Amino acid sequence: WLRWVTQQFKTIEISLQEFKAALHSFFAERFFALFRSGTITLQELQEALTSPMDKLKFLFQVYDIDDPDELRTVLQSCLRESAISLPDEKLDQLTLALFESADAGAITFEELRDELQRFVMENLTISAAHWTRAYWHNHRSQLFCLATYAGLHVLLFGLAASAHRDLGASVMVAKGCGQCLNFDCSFIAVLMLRRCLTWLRATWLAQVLPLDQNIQFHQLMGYVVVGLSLVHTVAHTVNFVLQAQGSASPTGVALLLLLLLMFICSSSCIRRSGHFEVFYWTHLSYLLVWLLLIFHGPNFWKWLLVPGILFFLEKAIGLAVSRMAAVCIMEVNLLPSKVTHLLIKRPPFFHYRPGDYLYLNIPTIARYEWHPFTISSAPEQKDTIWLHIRSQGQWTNRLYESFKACNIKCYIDGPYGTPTRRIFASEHAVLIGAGIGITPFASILQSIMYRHQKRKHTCPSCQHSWIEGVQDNMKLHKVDFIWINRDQRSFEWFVSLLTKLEMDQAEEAQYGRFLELHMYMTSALKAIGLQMALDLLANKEKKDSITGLQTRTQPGRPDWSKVFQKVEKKGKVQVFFCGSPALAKVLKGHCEKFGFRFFQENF
Amino acid sequence: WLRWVTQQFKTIEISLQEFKAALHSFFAERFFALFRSGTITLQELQEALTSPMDKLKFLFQVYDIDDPDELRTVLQSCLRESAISLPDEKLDQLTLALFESADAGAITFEELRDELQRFVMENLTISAAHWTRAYWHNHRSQLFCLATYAGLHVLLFGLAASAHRDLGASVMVAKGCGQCLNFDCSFIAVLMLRRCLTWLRATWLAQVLPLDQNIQFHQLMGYVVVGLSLVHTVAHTVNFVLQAQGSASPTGVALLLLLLLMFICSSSCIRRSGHFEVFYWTHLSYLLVWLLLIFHGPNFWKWLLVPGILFFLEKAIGLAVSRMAAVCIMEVNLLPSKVTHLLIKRPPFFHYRPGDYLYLNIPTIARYEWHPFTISSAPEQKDTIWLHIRSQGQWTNRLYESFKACNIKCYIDGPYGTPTRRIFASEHAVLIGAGIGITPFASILQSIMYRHQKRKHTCPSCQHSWIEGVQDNMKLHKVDFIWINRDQRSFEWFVSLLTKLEMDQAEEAQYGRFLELHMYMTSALKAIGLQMALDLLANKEKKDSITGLQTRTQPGRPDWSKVFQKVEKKGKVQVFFCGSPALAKVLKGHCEKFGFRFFQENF
Ligand SMILES: Cc1cc2nc3c(=O)[nH]c(=O)nc-3n(C[C@H](O)[C@H](O)[C@H](O)COP(=O)(O)OP(=O)(O)OC[C@H]3O[C@@H](n4cnc5c(N)ncnc54)[C@H](O)[C@@H]3O)c2cc1C
Ligand SMILES: Cc1cc2nc3c(=O)[nH]c(=O)nc-3n(C[C@H](O)[C@H](O)[C@H](O)COP(=O)(O)OP(=O)(O)OC[C@H]3O[C@@H](n4cnc5c(N)ncnc54)[C@H](O)[C@@H]3O)c2cc1C
Ligand SMILES: NC(=O)c1ccc[n+]([C@@H]2O[C@H](COP(=O)([O-])OP(=O)(O)OC[C@H]3O[C@@H](n4cnc5c(N)ncnc54)[C@H](OP(=O)(O)O)[C@@H]3O)[C@@H](O)[C@H]2O)c1
Ligand SMILES: NC(=O)c1ccc[n+]([C@@H]2O[C@H](COP(=O)([O-])OP(=O)(O)OC[C@H]3O[C@@H](n4cnc5c(N)ncnc54)[C@H](OP(=O)(O)O)[C@@H]3O)[C@@H](O)[C@H]2O)c1
Ligand code: HEB
Ligand code: HEB
Ligand code: HEB
Ligand code: HEB
Ligand SMILES: CCCCCCCCCCCC
Ligand SMILES: CCCCCCCCCCCC
Ligand SMILES: CCCCCCCCCC
Ligand SMILES: CCCCCCCCCC
Ligand SMILES: [Zn+2]
Repeated sequence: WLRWVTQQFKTIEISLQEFKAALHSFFAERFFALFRSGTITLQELQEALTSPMDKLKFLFQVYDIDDPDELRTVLQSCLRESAISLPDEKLDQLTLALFESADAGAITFEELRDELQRFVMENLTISAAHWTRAYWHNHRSQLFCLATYAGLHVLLFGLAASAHRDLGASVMVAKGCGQCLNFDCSFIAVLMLRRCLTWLRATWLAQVLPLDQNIQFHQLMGYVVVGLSLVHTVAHTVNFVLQAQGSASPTGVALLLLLLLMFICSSSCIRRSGHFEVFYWTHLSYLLVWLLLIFHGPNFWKWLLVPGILFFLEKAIGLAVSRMAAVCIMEVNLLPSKVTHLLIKRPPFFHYRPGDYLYLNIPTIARYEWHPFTISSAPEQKDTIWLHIRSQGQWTNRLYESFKACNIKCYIDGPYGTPTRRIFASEHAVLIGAGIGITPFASILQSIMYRHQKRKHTCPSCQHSWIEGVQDNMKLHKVDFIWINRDQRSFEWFVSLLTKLEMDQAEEAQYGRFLELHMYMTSALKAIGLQMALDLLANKEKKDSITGLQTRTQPGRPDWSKVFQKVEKKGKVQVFFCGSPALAKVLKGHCEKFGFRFFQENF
Repeated sequence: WLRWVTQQFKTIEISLQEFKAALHSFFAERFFALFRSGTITLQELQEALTSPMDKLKFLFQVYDIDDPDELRTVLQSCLRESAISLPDEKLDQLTLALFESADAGAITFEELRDELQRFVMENLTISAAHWTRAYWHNHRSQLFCLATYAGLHVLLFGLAASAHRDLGASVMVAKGCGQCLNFDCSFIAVLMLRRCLTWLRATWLAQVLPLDQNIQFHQLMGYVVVGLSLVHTVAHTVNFVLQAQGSASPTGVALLLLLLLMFICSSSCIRRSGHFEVFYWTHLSYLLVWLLLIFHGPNFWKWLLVPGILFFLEKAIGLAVSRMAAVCIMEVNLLPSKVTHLLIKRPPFFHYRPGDYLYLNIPTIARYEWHPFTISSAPEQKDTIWLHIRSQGQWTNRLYESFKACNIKCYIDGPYGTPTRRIFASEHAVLIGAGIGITPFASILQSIMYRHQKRKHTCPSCQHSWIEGVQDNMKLHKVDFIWINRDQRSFEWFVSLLTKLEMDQAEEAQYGRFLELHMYMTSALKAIGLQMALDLLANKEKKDSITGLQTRTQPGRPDWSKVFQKVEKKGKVQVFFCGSPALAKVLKGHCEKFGFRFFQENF
C-alpha cells in the first residue's frame, strides 16, 4: 500500500538519472524533461508509475515538443536501442507514411489514441529496466559428471591412504596423490578422441551424456594433474628432507619439467599469438611424459595399457588415404560480423546427407590443427560444398584477419552426423531453431526446397505443369521454420539464405504454402511506438524493411511456444527442436498433451 | 603317323561300346549300327575319326533309317543329354518347321549339306568324350593361410620343446601340445564372429583374404584341438605311469569329457537329423570348456583374455532392440529344384541398398540358428522384401520339407553388404554373372529397371511422354548382363525374373536398347543338329522355346570372354565381375589392354 509507495520512492542528478534509465538519445532527454523544472520530487514518479488514456496522453505529449520533428524523433528512435540498422534514405518514406496514416494536423491526441487502439494500450510501458544453489541444482539435475570424477578421485586417495597409514604423515599423501595421478594421466587421453566421439555422437549415449564440452573437461583434468603433481612433488621432497636428518628423483624432475612446459606453452596466452606451431610442437611432448612415467611409477603401465592402446589405435586409423583428401578452395568471400564464407570444390566421390559436418585444416593458418565445421550447402549442389564459420575464437579470427588483407590447400575428412532420413520420411516435420549451431538447418531447408522443386514437372510440348506425388525421396507436405535465438548479429548469411528460399517458394504459395518462417528475437523493443512506422511499410512493399522478407520479425518469448502448441496438419505431424534442455523440455511437455510423435531435444 | 593310328586302335561288346560312348538313346543305337554286321574291326573307327562332305554324308545317313522318323529322332534327341526340358506339344510344331525348312522329299543329302552350310561343317564332331602339385600351386598362390597356421603351430611346439628338453621324452611333448592348445582354444573362437566379419567383408581386407570358408577352417581347428588334446592326454598318462614305478587330473578328465561331447554331438550326422536343438545345446558347452581350462592351465587366461573379451563384446552387442526385429511371413511359395521363395512384410523403418543380405531365423525349424540370405527384391518395393533360398544343405532342406506339407515368426537383422552406389554413379557398367551368389544381381537389375522407368515421364494433359535426363540417382545409359555359370538347374526364379525384366524393357528397345542378356551354359550340346530345329522356332514366336525370351541361350566358354573384350560405348564404360579369381583375372587382364576402369573380381 502506502508503504510500498514509500519503498519505491526510497529506491530512487538529471544526467545521472538519464544514464541509469537505460539510455540509448534526444527522446530520453525529452522524456526526462517532461517527467517540471527538474527535481527529485516523488510526485512525478508516482504519476508516471500510475487508465490507458493517461498513458496515451503522456506518450502524445512526449512525442511532440510544442509535427515534422517526429521524423527526426523517428530517426533517433531507430538509431536508439531498437537496433534498427536501416539506411536514412528509407527514413523519409517511412516518416511520410506515418504522417499520412496519423495526421489524416498531426498534433491531435484523440487521433493518436485512435491509431494506438487500431493495433497495446494496456501494455503501457515507457522503460525496460526495473524502474548459486538453484542454478547448481538445475544444471546438475542432468549433468552428474563432475561429482562422479570427484568421487573417483576421493575414493582412490582414500584407498591409497589406507594402504600406507603406518608411514608417518608424509608418504601416505605421496601414495594417494600418486594413484590419483595414474588415474588422471591414464584417462585424460581417453577423453579426447576426435574419431570415436563422432561415432558416439550419433547415439542416445550422446543424447544423455554431454559431449560438446570435452575440451573444457580435458583442460580441467590437465589443471588437476598439474596441481596434484606439484603437491606430490612437495610431499616427496619434504619426506626426503626428513630422511636427510638413483633414478626415481631425476625421472621425477624430468617429468616435472615436462609438465611445467606443457602447462606454460599450452595456456590461452600462447595461442592468442599466432604461434599455433609452437603450441602444437610443445604439446606433442605427451609421449615423452608417458614414456618417463612408465619407468618412474612401479605400476603405471597397468593404467596406461587400455587407454594407451585404444588411443594408439584411434590415431593409427587416420591416414591420408584412409580419410584425408586434397581439396582446393575456389572462392572465399567475407560477410559482415566477422563471418567467413568458403566455396570449396566438391570432390568427385562425396555423397553426404544434409546437416553433416567436416573438419577443415588450412596449412597457412595452422599447420596441424583441426576444427569441425557444418556443411551449409545442399547435397544436391554438384559444383561446390559450402562452409560457414563465425569468428568465435582465435583460429577462426586468424582466418578472418588473414583473408582481410585464392587457391590455398584445404583438407576435408568425410561427412559425419546424425542421419536426416527421419525428417524427409515424415509428415509436416516442423523445425525449431535454437542454440548457436543453426548451420545444418540451412542445409536441410535447401535440400527440402530443391527436392520440392524437382517434382514440379512441366510438359515441354503443351507447357503444362503438373505436380507429382511423393516419390521415394520425402513424404512431407508442409514445413514450418521457427527461429528463437539471441539475435541475428552474425547470421546474416543464414538470414539471406532463408529469405532467398522464402521468396523462391513465395511464388508458389497462392495455391498452397510450403515453407513458413517464424523469426523471433525476444530481446528487441511494446513500449515505444516504433512498430507503427513499420506497420504501413510492411504492406507498402510486401516485405519488411528491416529484412526484405515476407516475415516481419515478430518478437515474443512464450507466445512462440504457445503457437508451437497451436501449430493446420498435413499428416502425422512431428516436432523437432535443437537447443538447451530447458526450452526443449518445455516445448515437449507442452506438446505431449497434443499427442504428437515429437522427438524434442534432438540436438 | 601310323604309330598314332595303332595306339588309337589299341585304345579301343556293342552294348558296352554304347555305354562307354557317353550314352543319353535310339540315335546312339542307330549310330552304333551304322558305325556293318558289328565287329571290333578298326576300319570303321579309322573311317569315323577321319573333308566335311564325308562327315555330312555320314550324318545324313545316321539321321535317316532307310522322313517322319526324324520327328521321333528329334524327340529322342531332345530327351537325350541335351537336357531340353520342353513339352511334347511343341514338338509337332518344331518338327513341322524343320521339315518345311529341310524338304523344300526330306531324304536329299545335298539339301542337308546346303542347310548345314547355311548356318559348323568344319566342327565335324559326333561325340563329346575322348574317343596334385599344379592344383596346389595354383590355389596356394593366393591363399597362403593354412601354411601360416602350420608354421605357428610348429614354432609354438618347438618353443615349448626347447623349454623342457631336460625332462625325459614325455613331458616336453606334453608342454608343446599344451601351448599349441592354448593357441588353438584361444583363437578358434576369434575366427567366428558373425558381426565384425560383415564389417570386414566390405573392405579390401576381405578382397585379399578369403572369408566365406570360415566355417570349414573353424571346424578344422576344432578337429586339430581334439587330436592334440587326445595326444596330450596320452602323453600325460604315460608320464604318470612312469612316475608310478589333486585337481589337475580330475580337471583334465572333465575337459576331456567336454571335448568328446562337443565332438560327438556337433558332427554332421547329428545335424543330419532334425535335432538342431540338441546340437546347439550341446555346443553351448564351450563356456564350460573355457571355465575348466582357466584353472587347469597355469597360463591359459593370458591367451584367453584378448579373444575372450573381444568375443564377449561381439556377443553382448546383440540384443533384441539393438539389431533384431519381429517380421511376419506373408506368403511362401515353393518353386522347382527345391528353391523356396519367401515374401516377408517390409518393416516400417527399413532403408537398404540393393544387393544387401540379411540373416533369417525361423523358430519352428531351428530355435537358435542363423543363416545369411541375400535380398532378391528391389529397394523401391514398399510392400514386401523377398528372399530366395536354394536347398544346398540341411536347414534349407528342412525348410523345404516342412513347407512341402502361413503366418510364422521370422527375425531379420538389418541390411549388410558392399555399397552399390558405384554402379549407378557410372557409365555403361556391365555386370558379369558367375559363381553361385547371383541373387544380388536380380536385386540390382530390378532397381535399375525401376529407376529407368521412373524417368519415363508422360504428360497427362496431351498424352506426351518425354524422357528426362539423369537426376541425382544414376548415371547409366546402358547395362549389359552376361551370365556364365554351371547351369540353370536351380535358378528358375532368377531366369523368370530376368526374362520378365527383359520383355518389360523390350517394348522400349525400338528407339534404344537398355538391357542386354548374354546367357551361357558352356556345358550344353556343335556336334548334333538340334539347334537346327530351334533356328526357325526362335523367329517363329520371337522367343526361344526353351526360355520364352529374346535371348536364345547361346553357349560358348572363351568366345564370351572375347565378346566381353569387344563389348558400343555410352560413356566411361566400366566392367564388374563376381566369381572365382581365375575367370575374373583372365577377364581383367584381357580388359586392361582396352583402358577400361574395370574393378574386376569385385566379389
Ligand atoms: C561438431 C561441431 C561443429 C561446429 N560447426 C560449426 C559451424 O559450422 N559454424 C560455426 O560458426 N561454429 C561451429 N562450431 C562451433 C565453433 O565455432 C567451432 O568448433 C570452431 O572450430 C571453433 O574453433 P576455434 O579455433 O575458434 O576454437 P578456440 O577459439 O580455440 O576455442 C574456444 C571455443 O572453441 C571451442 N573449441 C576449441 N577447440 C575445439 C575442438 N577441437 N573441438 C570442439 N570445440 C572446440 C571451445 O569449446 C570454445 O567454445 C562447431 C562446433 C562443433 C563441436
Ligand atoms: C553371406 C552369404 C549369403 C548367402 N546368400 C545366399 C542366398 O541368398 N541364397 C542362397 O541360395 N545361398 C546363399 N548363401 C549360401 C548358402 O546357401 C547359405 O549360406 C545358407 O544359409 C546355407 O545354410 P545351410 O543350413 O544349408 O548350411 P549347412 O548345410 O549347415 O552347411 C553346409 C554349407 O553351408 C555353409 N554354411 C553353413 N553354416 C554357415 C554359416 N553360418 N555361414 C556361412 N556359411 C555356412 C557351408 O560353408 C557349406 O557350404 C549365402 C552364403 C553367405 C556366406
Ligand atoms: N551443441 C549444442 O547444441 C549446445 C552447446 C552448448 C549450449 N547449448 C545450449 O545453448 C544455450 C546457450 O544459448 P542461449 O541461452 O542463447 O539458448 P538456449 O538456452 O537454448 O535458449 C534460451 C533462450 O531462448 C529464448 N527463448 C525463451 N523462450 C522463448 C520463446 N518462447 N520463444 C523464443 N525464444 C525463446 C530466450 O531469449 P534469446 O533467444 O534472446 O536467447 C533465452 O535466452 C545453453 O543453455 C544450452 O541449452 C547447445
Ligand atoms: N562367395 C563367393 O563368391 C564364392 C565362394 C566360393 C567359390 N567361389 C567361386 O566359385 C567357383 C566354383 O564354381 P564354378 O567352378 O562353377 O565357377 P568359377 O570357378 O567361378 O568359374 C569357372 C566356370 O566358368 C565357366 N566358364 C569358363 N570360361 C567361360 C567363358 N568364356 N564364358 C562363360 N563361362 C565360362 C566354366 O563352365 P561352367 O559355367 O559350366 O561352370 C567353368 O566351369 C570357385 O572356383 C570360386 O572361384 C565363389
Ligand atoms: C597425460 C598426458 C597429457 C597431459 C599431462 C596434458 C596436459 C594438458 N592438456 Fe592435453 N592432450 C593430451 C594429453 C595430455 N594433456 C593428448 C594425448 C592430446 C592429443 C589430442 C587427443 O588425444 O586426441 C591432448 C590435447 C590437448 C588439447 C587440444 C589440442 C588439439 O586439439 O590439437 C588441449 C587444448 C589440451 C590441454 C591441456 C592442458 C592445458 C594441459 C596442461 C594443464 N590438451
Ligand atoms: C607426472 C606426475 C608426477 C610427477 C611430477 C612426479 C614427481 C616426483 N616423483 Fe612421482 N609418481 C607419479 C607421478 C609423478 N611424480 C605417480 C603417478 C606415482 C604413483 C606410482 C605409480 O605411478 O605407479 C608416483 C610415485 C612416486 C614414487 C614411488 C612411490 C611408490 O612407489 O608408492 C617416488 C619415489 C616418486 C618420486 C618423485 C619425486 C621425488 C618427484 C619430484 C621430483 N614418485
Ligand atoms: C575353444 C572352444 C571351442 C571348441 C573346442 C569347439 C569345437 C568344435 N567346434 Fe565350435 N564354436 C565355438 C568354440 C569352440 N568350438 C564357439 C564359441 C562357437 C559360437 C559361434 C561364435 O563364436 O560366433 C562355435 C560355433 C561352432 C559352429 C557353428 C555353430 C553356429 O553357427 O551356431 C560349428 C559348426 C562349430 C564346429 C565345431 C566342432 C565340429 C568342434 C569339435 C571338433 N563350432
Ligand atoms: C582341453 C584340452 C586339454 C585336455 C583334454 C587336457 C587333458 C589333460 N591335462 Fe592338460 N593342459 C591343457 C589342456 C588340456 N589338458 C593346456 C592348454 C595345457 C598348457 C598349460 C596351460 O594351458 O597354461 C595343459 C597342461 C597340463 C598340465 C601342466 C603342464 C604345465 O604346467 O606345463 C597338466 C598337469 C595337465 C594334465 C592333464 C591331464 C592328466 C589330462 C588328461 C586327463 N595338463
Ligand atoms: C564442465 C563440464 C564437464 C562435462 C564432462 C563431460 C564428460 C565427457 C565424457 C566423454 C566420454 C567418452
Ligand atoms: C581350408 C580353407 C582355409 C581358409 C582360412 C580362412 C581364414 C580366415 C581368417 C579370418 C580372420 C578374421
Ligand atoms: C581430487 C580433487 C579433484 C578436484 C576437482 C575440482 C573441479 C572444479 C571444477 C571447477
Ligand atoms: C600342428 C599340426 C597342424 C596340422 C594342420 C593340418 C591341416 C590339414 C588340412 C586338411
Ligand atoms: Zn503436355
